[PDB]
Amino acid sequence: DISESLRQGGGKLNFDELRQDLKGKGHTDAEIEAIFTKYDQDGDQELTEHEHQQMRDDLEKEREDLDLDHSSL
Repeated sequence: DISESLRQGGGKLNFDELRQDLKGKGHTDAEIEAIFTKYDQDGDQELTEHEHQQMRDDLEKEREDLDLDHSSL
């Protein structure tokens, strides 16, 4: 979605499919694997249609207040 390849370029975001968008980016996949864990919208990356149905990236919008305590984890 940030760049436009094809389905990944505008549609759904996946780890392995994210590569489609940024194919050639990264040295090792583990580096990308590391970043998605905290910084992906759902912290998943390999997501199909959930993100797509929103049409708008809800990650960018920090509408909800991230509290200190979030109950468990």
